[PDB]
Amino acid sequence: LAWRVIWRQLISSVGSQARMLRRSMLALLLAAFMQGIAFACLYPIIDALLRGDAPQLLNWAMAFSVAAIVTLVLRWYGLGFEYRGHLAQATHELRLRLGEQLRRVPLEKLQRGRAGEMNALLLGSVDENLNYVIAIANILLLTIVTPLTASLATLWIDWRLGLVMLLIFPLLVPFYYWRRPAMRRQMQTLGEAHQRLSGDIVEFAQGMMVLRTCGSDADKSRALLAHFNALENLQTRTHRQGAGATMLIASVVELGLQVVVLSGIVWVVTGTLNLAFLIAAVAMIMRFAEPMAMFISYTSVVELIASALQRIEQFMAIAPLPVAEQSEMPERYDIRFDNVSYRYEEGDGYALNHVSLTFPAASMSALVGASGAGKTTVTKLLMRYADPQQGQISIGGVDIRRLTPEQLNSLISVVFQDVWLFDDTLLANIRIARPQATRQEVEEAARAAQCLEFISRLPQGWLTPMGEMGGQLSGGERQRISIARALLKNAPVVILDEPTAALDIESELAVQKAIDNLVHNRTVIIIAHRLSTIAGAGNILVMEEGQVVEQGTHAQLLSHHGRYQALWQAQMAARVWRD
Amino acid sequence: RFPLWQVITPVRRKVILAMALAGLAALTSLGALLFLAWSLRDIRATPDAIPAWPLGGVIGCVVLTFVLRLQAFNTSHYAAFHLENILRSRLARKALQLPPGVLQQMGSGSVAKVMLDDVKSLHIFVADSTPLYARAIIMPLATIVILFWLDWRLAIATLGVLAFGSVVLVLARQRSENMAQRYHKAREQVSAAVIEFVQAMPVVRTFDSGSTSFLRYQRALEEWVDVLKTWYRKAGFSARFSFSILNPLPTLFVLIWSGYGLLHYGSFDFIAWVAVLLLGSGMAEAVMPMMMLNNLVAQTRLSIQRIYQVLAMPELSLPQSDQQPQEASITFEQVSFHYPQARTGAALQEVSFHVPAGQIVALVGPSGAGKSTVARLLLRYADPDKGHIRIGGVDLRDMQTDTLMKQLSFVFQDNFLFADTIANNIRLGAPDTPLEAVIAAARVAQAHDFISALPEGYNTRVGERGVFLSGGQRQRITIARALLQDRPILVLDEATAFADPENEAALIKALAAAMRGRTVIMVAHRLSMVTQADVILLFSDGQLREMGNHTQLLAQGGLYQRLWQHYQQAQ
Ligand SMILES: [Mg+2]
Ligand SMILES: [Mg+2]
Repeated sequence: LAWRVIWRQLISSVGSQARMLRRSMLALLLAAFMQGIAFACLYPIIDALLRGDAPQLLNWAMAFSVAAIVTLVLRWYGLGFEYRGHLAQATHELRLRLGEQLRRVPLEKLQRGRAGEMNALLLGSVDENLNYVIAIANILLLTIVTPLTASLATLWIDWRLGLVMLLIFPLLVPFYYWRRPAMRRQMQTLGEAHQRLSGDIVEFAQGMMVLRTCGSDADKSRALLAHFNALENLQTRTHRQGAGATMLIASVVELGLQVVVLSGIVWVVTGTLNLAFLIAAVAMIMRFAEPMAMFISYTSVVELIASALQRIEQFMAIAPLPVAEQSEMPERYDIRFDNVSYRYEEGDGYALNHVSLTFPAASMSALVGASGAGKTTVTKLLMRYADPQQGQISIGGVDIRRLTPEQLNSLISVVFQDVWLFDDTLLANIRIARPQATRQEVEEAARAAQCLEFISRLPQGWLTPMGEMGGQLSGGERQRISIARALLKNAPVVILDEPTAALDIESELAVQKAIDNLVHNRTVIIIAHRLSTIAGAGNILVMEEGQVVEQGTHAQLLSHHGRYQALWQAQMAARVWRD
Repeated sequence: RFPLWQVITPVRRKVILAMALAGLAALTSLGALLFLAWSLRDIRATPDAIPAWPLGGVIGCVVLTFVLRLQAFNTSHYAAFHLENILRSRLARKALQLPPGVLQQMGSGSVAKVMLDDVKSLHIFVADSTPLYARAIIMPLATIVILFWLDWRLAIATLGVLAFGSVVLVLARQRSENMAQRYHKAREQVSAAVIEFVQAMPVVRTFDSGSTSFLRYQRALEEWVDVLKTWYRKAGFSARFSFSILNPLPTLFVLIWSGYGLLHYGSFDFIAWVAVLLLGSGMAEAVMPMMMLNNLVAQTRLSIQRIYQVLAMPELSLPQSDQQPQEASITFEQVSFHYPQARTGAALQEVSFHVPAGQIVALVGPSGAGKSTVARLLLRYADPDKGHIRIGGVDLRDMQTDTLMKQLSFVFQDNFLFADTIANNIRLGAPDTPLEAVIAAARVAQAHDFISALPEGYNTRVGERGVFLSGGQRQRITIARALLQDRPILVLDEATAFADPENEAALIKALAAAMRGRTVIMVAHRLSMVTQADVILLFSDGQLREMGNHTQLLAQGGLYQRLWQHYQQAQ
C-alpha cells in the first residue's frame, strides 16, 4: 500500500544492485527534468521567430541544443541498467535468494503446495518484479516530470498560462486514487490465476500417461480447457470493467488540456499574452497530451511490480523450524524416540501416537506393519521433516532441535520409497551424495548395490543421461541407482525405506548382502514389506495405526502369536486366482 | 516466415480492425494538428478574432482521436486474450496427441515453459504493439505528404532525421540468429530445474549438501543469466538509439536550426514553420512507442518460434480405417523395439506370444528385462521397430486412440495422482460417476478401509504426487482407479508392491473374485503371485526366454527354476 514499503521491497529485491538502480533512476529523473527544460527553451525560440531576432535566436538555440544533448546522454546512461547486465545480475541474485529459501522452508509446508505454483514464483514473479522497473520509471518520469517542468517554466514566462497548465496535475490525483484499487485487485487476481494455471499445467504434463488411458476425448484436459476459458473470461471482464474508466480519464485529461489552449487563445486575442508563447505552449501540450492521458494506465505496471514484490515477500516470510540451544556433533549414533506423538497438517490421524523406541548404534533394526502404519513418518521425523508436538527424538544424547539442518542431513543417508533421480548423467546422480569421492569409490558403491551390470550395458556408460525422475531407467535399475547413491555417502545413520520394492529375487539378495555388510559399523534402519530380507534384523518393530504394538526379534516375534507372525503367515500363504 | 504475422491468423479479423482504427486515429490526430495550426495562422493574421471553426475542428478531431485510439486498444486486447486461449488449447491438444515417449523426453518443465510463459509473452505484442505498428506506419506516411505540401525544406529536414534513425536501426540488427536455441534450452532447463528442486526436495536436502539451494538449479541459473546478459548486450544499442533518435528533442533541434538557417538565408516562413513544428510529431515520434516495446516483441518472436516448433512435432501415425477389436486377445508377433535413446542391444529382440481372452498371464524376470516395455507397447507408448502388437486380431496401428484405450485398464509402475480428491482421482475420466461406483471399486481393492478412516473420507485431499498419502495407499488408489473403468484387459505393473503381505493377499483374492473372465496381464517380482496363474512369461535381457505354467517352468529346469528356488528359500 504505502509507497515507502514498495520502495524498500524494490530495493531489497534488487539487492546488491540497489545503488546502481538508484543512480539509474536519478539519471532518468534528471533526463526528464532536462527535457522539460529543453521544451521551456521554445518560449524564447518561438519569440525569436515572428520577429527575426537572429542573435538571441542562436543564443537560445544553443541552450536548447545543449539541453537536448544532456537529456539524451542522461537517458542513455540511465537506461543502461537494463542493457549493461545490472538487471540480469539482480534477477540472478533474486533467483538465488529464492532458491535458497526453498532449501530452508519446512518440508511439510512445502509439500502442501505444488511444483508448478512454485515455478510461477521463482521464474515468472521475478520477471514481473524486475524486467519492467527501468522502463516504467522512464515512462512515468517522462509523463509527469517533463510537463511539470514545462508548466513551471511557463509560470515564469506567463503566470496565467503556467497556472492553468499546472492545474491538470492536481486533477490526475483523484482519478489515480479512484482507479488504484481496481488495478490492484486486477493484478492480484491475474497473479493468482497465473499461479494456479502454472500448477495445473505442470500436473497435466506430469500425468499424460494416466490421462491418455482414461480417454473419452478430454476429461481432465477438459478441466484444463475450462481453466483456459476462465482465464480468458477473467481478462476480458477486467478489461471491460476498466474500459469506461479509461475512456473517462482520457476524455477529462485531453479536454482539460484543450481548455488551456482555449484560455491562452482568449488571452492572446485580448492582447495580454504573446502569440509566440502561445504557439510554444501549444506545441508542448500536443507533445504532452497523449502520454499524460494514460498515466493511470501506466501505473498498472507499477501495480504489477508491487503484486510481484508482495508474492515474493510472502514466500520469503516463511520461517524455518527453530534451532534452539545449538549443540555439537553427537558422539554416539543411537536414535531414540521418547513419547513422540506427531499430527500431520490438515490430518486428524494423530499418526505415530505416543511412540517410544530405540535404534541401537552399530546395529540394524527393521520396521514392519501394515500400509499407513507410520514407518515413513518415523523416517521423515528422524530427518526433521516436522517438529513433534510431543516427545523428543535424539540422534545420540542430543535432540534434533539442537542441531541445524546441515548437520542432521550430514549424519543421515536415506534410500527413499519414492525413488527420485536427477535429470543429469548417471555418474552425477550417484556422485551427488559425495562429489569429493574417487571414481574407484563410486565404482565400489555401484558394485555394492549390484548395478554395474546394466551400467556396462549402457552405450553411453556412466555418462548416460537420466530423464526427469530418472525415466530412462527401469524401476529396479533406478531404485538400485538410488541405493548406490545412498551407499556412496558415508553417514553414521542409513535409513532405507523399502529398498527392494522393484527388485528381482537375485538383485534383492545381492543388495541385501551390502545391506548386511553395512550393519557392523553403521546404525541401519530398514523398512520392508518383504519380511524375508529383514528376518536377520537385530530388532524388529511392529507398527499398527501409528503405535508400536509389538517388539522383538524374528524368533521371538514368531514364537508368540502376534502381528509379525500373522504377516509372515500371509507372506507364506499361497495366492489363488481361480483361473 | 513472418512468425508475428503467422500467430495473429486466428484473430486476424480483430487484429486488422485494431490496425484500421489505429490508422484512423492517427489520421484524425494529423487533422487535429492541421486544424490547430490553421487556428494559430488565423490568430497571426487576425489578432482580434477567435478562429471558431478551426478550433471546433481541432477539438472534435482530438475527441475522435482518443476515442478511436482507446477502442482500437480494447479490440487489440480482446484479440490477444482470444489468441492466448486458442494457442493454449492447441498446445494442450498437441501435448495430448504427442507420443508419450516424445513428451516424456521433452520434459514437464518444457511443457510449463511453452504452454504458459510463451503464450503469456504474446500479450505484449498482440495487445500493445499492433495499434502502435499501425500508428508508426500511418502517421509518417501521411505526415511526409502534408509537410511537403506545407514546407518542403523543413519536410526534408525532418524526413532526414527519420531516415537517419531508420537506417541506423536497420544497419544494427542482431537478427536473433545462432542463439535462439541456447536461449530456449537455458529457459526450459531453468524451469525443469525449479520443478525438479520442488518435487525432489527430500533427496536434495539429504544428499545435495555441497551447494546452498540446489546444484543443478544453480548451474541452470548461471546459464540463463549468461544468456540474458548476452541478449541484453546484443540488443542494448538498437533499443537505446531508438529511444534517443525518436525523442522529440532531436527533431525539434533539427527544426530549430533549420529555421535559423532559413532566417539567415532570407526565406523563412513563420506560419509554415509553426505548422511543421505542430505536425512534426507524426514522422519520428510516432515510431517511438513501437520501439519502446520492440525488445519485448523480439522476446515474443522467440517464444512464438518455440511454440510453432512444438506444434511441428510428429504424431503417432493415427489411422483412418477405425477397425475395432472383437476378441480381447493379445498377440505379439516378432516384435522388436528400441527406445528413442540409442541404447545398445534392444529392449525387445524377437518377442512373440499369444494371450487368449480370460487368461491370468503373469510376467516375470529380472530388473530391466522389458516387462514394463511390453506393457507400454500394449499401451501404444511407441511403435515397434519390427513385428506387430494386436488386440483381438486387429493391429494397434489400425486403431483409433479411443478405440485402443477403451480396451486396456493400466496400473503403472509409478503411482501418479493428480492431486485433487481421492474420490476425484478414482473417478478420473468420468466426473459423472456416482460415489457408489467409486466406493465399490475401492472395495474391490483395499483402499476403502483407510479412506473411511481419513476424516474427510473420499473427499480427502492428496498432494501433487499423492504425497499426503502412503505409497501403498497411493498404489491402492491407482488400482481402484483402473478397476472403476471395467475395461476388458487389465494390465498391472507391480501393483502389489509397497504393500504388506496381508494387504497383498486380500487384494489378490478380491481381484481374482472380480476379474473373472477378464484377461489380466501381471508384472510382479513377488513370485507368490505367479505360483497359481494361467500362464507365466519370463523375460531376460529383452528376450522372452520361457513360457508356461508354474509346474511347466519348474519341470523345464531353466531360468525360472533358479528364481523360484531363491524366492522359496527366502520365504
Ligand atoms: Mg511410506
Ligand atoms: Mg518397469
